[PDB]
Amino acid sequence: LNGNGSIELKGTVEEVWSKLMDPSILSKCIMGCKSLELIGEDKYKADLQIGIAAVKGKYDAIIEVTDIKPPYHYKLLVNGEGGPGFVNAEGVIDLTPINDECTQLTYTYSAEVGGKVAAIGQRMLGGVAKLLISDFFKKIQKEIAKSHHHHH
Repeated sequence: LNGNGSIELKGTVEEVWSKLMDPSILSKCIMGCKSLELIGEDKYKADLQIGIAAVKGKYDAIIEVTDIKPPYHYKLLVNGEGGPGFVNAEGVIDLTPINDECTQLTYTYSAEVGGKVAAIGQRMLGGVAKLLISDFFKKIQKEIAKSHHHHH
């Protein structure tokens, strides 16, 4: 599973970077996320209860933020595992100012998915990942507000 995409967001690069680096805000914007516990340097443990039928399940995920270059670039390493199977993933995120008021976020990711859940299909795969990414960027846009091309 490989994808990339981008989102235009309402806020400056700095406005976006401070949401993306705030673990209380992330916990709230990751779907199914009950808690994000710091367990290391730029390393969290997420307790995920995911209700989406096609992938429904409880998963534990290790999420490491690396290559951190504020306020415009980072990498993510994700190791998630549960009853329905497992996910090893890396992604890269870049923030680009498109003007004074507006930021373009792009990303690239790469995921090995295993277990019974792997069988559902690449395309469907696919759609769940786009759904998780869109829903995350949706809630981030909301928390920013207070203060989407996806290719598979």
